[PDB]
Amino acid sequence: LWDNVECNRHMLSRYINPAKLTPYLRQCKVIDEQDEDEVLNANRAGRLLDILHTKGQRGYVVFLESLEFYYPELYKLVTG
Amino acid sequence: LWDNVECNRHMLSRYINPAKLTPYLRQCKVIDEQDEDEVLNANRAGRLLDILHTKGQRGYVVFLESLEFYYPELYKLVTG
Repeated sequence: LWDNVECNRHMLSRYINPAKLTPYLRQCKVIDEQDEDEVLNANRAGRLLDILHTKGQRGYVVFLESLEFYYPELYKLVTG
Repeated sequence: LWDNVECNRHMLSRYINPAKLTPYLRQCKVIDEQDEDEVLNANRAGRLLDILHTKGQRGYVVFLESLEFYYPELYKLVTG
């Protein structure tokens, strides 16, 4: 069920601003400060998803919560 | 319907040499040499796909052929 986000790899990267998300992910200890700069200052969105696919269910749950909040319409697009 | 390619996007990237596909692709007349060395003279293959997206359905069709040809196992997963 990570294959939700993965189908939508293309368009998300196209619409989402990663910078808005990563804070809440930093907070929820899904990612650390190294991954936030690594995303932000290593298109950079694809990087974020890349690293999130490494994080299992805990990752997905949180990302989706952030995706819902800042990107509600896109999120519907992803979720069924 | 880019979906078969674009759901397997993460795993297609990790297992393709764009160098094997480009000359085929150019010659098919779907991409041009600017495209070829834009991609090549560089998920350095994410770009290849992204570019093909830009061509729509002919892009899709012809990308699928090159898998039928050069990564026949990848072709398999992609077509089911």
